[PDB]
Amino acid sequence: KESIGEIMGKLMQGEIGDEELSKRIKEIFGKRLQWGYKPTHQQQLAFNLDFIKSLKEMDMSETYELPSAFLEAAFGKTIKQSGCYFKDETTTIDEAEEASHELYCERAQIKDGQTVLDIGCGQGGLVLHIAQKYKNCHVTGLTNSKAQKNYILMQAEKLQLSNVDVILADVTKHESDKTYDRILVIETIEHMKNIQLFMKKLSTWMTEDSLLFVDHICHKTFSHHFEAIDEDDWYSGFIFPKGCVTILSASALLYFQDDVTILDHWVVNGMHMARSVDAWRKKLDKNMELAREILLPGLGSKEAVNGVITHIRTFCMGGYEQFSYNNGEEWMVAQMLFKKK
Amino acid sequence: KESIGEIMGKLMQGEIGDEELSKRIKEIFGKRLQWGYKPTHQQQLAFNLDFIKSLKEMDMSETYELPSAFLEAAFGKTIKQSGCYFKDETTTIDEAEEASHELYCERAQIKDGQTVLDIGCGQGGLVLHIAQKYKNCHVTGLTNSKAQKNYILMQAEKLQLSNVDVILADVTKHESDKTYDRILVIETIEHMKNIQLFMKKLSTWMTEDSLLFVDHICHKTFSHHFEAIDEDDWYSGFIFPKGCVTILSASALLYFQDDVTILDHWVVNGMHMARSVDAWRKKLDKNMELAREILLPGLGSKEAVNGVITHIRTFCMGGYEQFSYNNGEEWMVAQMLFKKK
Ligand SMILES: Nc1ncnc2c1ncn2[C@@H]1O[C@H](CSCC[C@H](N)C(=O)O)[C@@H](O)[C@H]1O
Ligand SMILES: Nc1ncnc2c1ncn2[C@@H]1O[C@H](CSCC[C@H](N)C(=O)O)[C@@H](O)[C@H]1O
Ligand SMILES: C[N@@+]12CCc3cc4c(cc3[C@@H]1Cc1ccc3c(c1C2)OCO3)OCO4
Ligand SMILES: C[N@@+]12CCc3cc4c(cc3[C@@H]1Cc1ccc3c(c1C2)OCO3)OCO4
Repeated sequence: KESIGEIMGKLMQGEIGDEELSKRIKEIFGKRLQWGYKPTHQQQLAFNLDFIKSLKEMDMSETYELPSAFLEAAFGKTIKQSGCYFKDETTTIDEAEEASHELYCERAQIKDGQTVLDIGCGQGGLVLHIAQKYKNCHVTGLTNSKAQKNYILMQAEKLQLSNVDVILADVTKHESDKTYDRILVIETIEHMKNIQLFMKKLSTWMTEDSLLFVDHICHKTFSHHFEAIDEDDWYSGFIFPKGCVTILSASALLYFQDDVTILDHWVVNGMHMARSVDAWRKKLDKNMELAREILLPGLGSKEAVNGVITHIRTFCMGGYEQFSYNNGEEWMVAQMLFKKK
Repeated sequence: KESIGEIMGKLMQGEIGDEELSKRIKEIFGKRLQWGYKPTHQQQLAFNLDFIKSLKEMDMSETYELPSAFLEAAFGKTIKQSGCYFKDETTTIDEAEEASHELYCERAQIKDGQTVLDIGCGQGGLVLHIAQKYKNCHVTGLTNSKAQKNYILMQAEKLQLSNVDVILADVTKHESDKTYDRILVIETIEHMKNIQLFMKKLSTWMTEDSLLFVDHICHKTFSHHFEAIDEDDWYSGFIFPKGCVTILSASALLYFQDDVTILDHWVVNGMHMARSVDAWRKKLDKNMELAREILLPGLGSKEAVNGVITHIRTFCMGGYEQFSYNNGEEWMVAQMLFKKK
C-alpha cells in the first residue's frame, strides 16, 4: 500500500518513468469506466438522468494566466488548448489546429458577414482564423483572462486584422443586450458550474437567425465530474481543482434544450484529442530547457518551475491514456449545433 | 434458396414449427442489429442524425377494427396492446397490465383532479385505470377507431365511471383549443408519419402546468423503420405495411424538443415486452378454438380466419425474439416526460 503523497513525491521528482506513469493513469481511467457503465440501459439512463438532474440543482448555489512564451513552447502555432483534428499519421500540431478551426467553421455554418462570438476564446486561434478567412465577419472573443485578451489583440494587430474585439469578462457575470449571428463555445462548457443558466444566457445573445455551436470533451456513454472516485486516484485532483471540470456524456446537452433547440450532433473520436496531447507533450519535452528558462523569473524557484511543468506534462500523459482508451471510443469530443427556441 | 412466398405459404399452412419460426425471426432481427450498429460512436451519431433529419423532412409530404370478443381471447383483461410490466416469473398478464398502468401514473405524475388526455388510447385500459383510481380526474381517450371508442364507453358504463369521454379522431387531423394537465401517448408515436408536427400539435394542447408522457418501442442505440432490410425478410412487411411503424432509438425524441422540453427519460428492459407478447401468444393458443369461432362470421371463411390468427400469432412469436434479444438489451420501451416550451 502507498499513499497519494508518496506517488506525488516520486512524480514531482521525475522518478516515475513514462511507462509506469501511463500504466497508473490508464488504471485510474479504467476504474472510471467501471464506475460509469451500468449493466442495463435502464440502469444506464437512471444513472445518467440522476447526473443531469443534479446539474440542474446547481442553479440554487485552473490558472489560465501562464506566460505566452511558455504556452508557445508547449502548444501549436495558435496555442489552441482544445482537441485538434489529425487527418494523417504525419499531421503536425499546426496543421491539426487549422483543420480543427476549419471543422468548427463548417459545422457552425460560418459565413462571411456574420457577427461571431467565441466564448472562452483562449489564445484566440479560432477568433483569428475566422477574422482572417472572413473579412466581413466581425469576430468577438470573450475571455476572463487579461493575458489572453492582450495576446489576441497583439496577434490581431500583427496579422492586420481589423475585425476582432475581445471582451474581458467572466461569461457567467457578463450582461449585454448585444446579439450575434454565431456563438461558438469550444471546450469552455466543461468549466460551467451552472449549465442550464449558461445555455439560457447564451440564448439571450441570439436572435431567430443565430446558431450556437458547442464543442466539449465527453464520454460517449456517461457523465462525470473530473475528480477522484477513491483515495487511489492521485491524478484527477492534481490536474483540476475540485468542482472545476465536468465531463458531460456525448448526449448530456440534449437534456439542456429549455432555451435552445438541437439541429445537429456529432462526436470526434478520442484519438484526435490523444494525438493533440501527445503533440503537446512531445513539443514541451523538445523545448524543456527553454520552458524552464521562460518560467523562472515569473515563478521564483526551479522547484516551482518543475511543478508547473510536471502539471502540464502529466496532463498530457494522462490525457493520452484517457482519450486513446479503446482506440478513442471512450472519451472523445462532442459537438452540437443549436438554434434559439 | 427459397422465396418469400415459399416461407409465407408454409407459415400460413402451419408447417413451420415454433422452433424454426423463432430461429428465422431471430436471424432477421440479428441482421437488423448488424445494419444499425456502427464501428465508432462518430459513425453511430452520423447514422442516427441522418435518420432524425429524414424524419423532419417528412413534414413536406394496420386494422385496429377487430372484434372485441377476439381481442378479449388473446390479450389481458383490459386488452392492453402495449408492453406490460412483470414483477415476478409468475406475474399474470392481468397483473402486468395493472403494473404498467401504475408505472405510467407514477412517471406521468398523475394526481387526482387533473384533466388527462390519452392519445391513441386503444381499448382504454389506461383511461379506465386513471378514471377509477382518480375520481376527480376527467379522462379523455382519443382514438381513430369507432370500435375502440364504443368499447371504452361501454366499459366506463359497466364500471360506473362518470369521468370518461372519448374523442373519435385521427390525432393528426384533430383541431381543438382544449388543453389538458396531462397528455399520455402510449405506443402511439410509432405510428406517426410526422413527429415534429405531432409534438408541436401536442404542445398546443398543453399549458405551462401540463406534462406530456410518451412511451414508445425503441432500440437502445439506433432508429429504424419497421420494414425489410433485404429480400430475405418475409417477416417485417407481413407484420406491418410499409411506412406504418417507426422504431425510434431510446434517445431519438430528445431531438424533437422544438416545442416541448424533456424533464425525465427512462427505458424499460425488453424482457417485459417479451413476457407481454409471450402471454398473448399463450392465451391465443389456449383460446384457439374460441378465437376461430369468434372471427368466422365477421371474415367469411376459415382460411381468412387462419390468416388473421397467423398474423397475430407470428407478431407475438416475432416480438418475443425481438424484445428478448440479448436479455432485453436491444429492443425495449423508452419513456419520456416533457413540459411545454
Ligand atoms: N467563467 C468564464 N468566463 C469566461 N471565460 C472562461 C470562464 N471559465 C473559463 N473560461 C475560459 O475558457 C477557456 C477554456 S480553454 C478553451 C480555449 C479555446 N476555446 C480553445 O479552443 O483553445 C479558457 O481559456 C478560460 O480562460
Ligand atoms: N392517427 C391516429 N389518430 C388517432 N389514433 C391513432 C392514430 N394512429 C394510431 N392510432 C391508435 O393508437 C393506438 C396504438 S396501440 C396502443 C393502444 C393503447 N395506448 C395501449 O397501450 O394499449 C391504436 O389503438 C390506434 O387506434
Ligand atoms: C480547455 N480544457 C478544458 C477542459 C478539459 C478537460 C479535460 C481535458 C482537456 C480539457 C480542455 C483542453 C485543454 C488543453 C490544454 C490545457 C488545458 C485544457 C483545458 O488547460 C491547461 O492546458 O483532458 C482531460 O480532461
Ligand atoms: C401498439 N403497437 C404499436 C407499434 C408496435 C410496433 C412493434 C411492436 C409492438 C407495437 C405496439 C404493441 C402492440 C401489441 C399488440 C398488437 C399491436 C401492437 C402495435 O397491433 C395489433 O396487436 O412489437 C414489434 O414492433
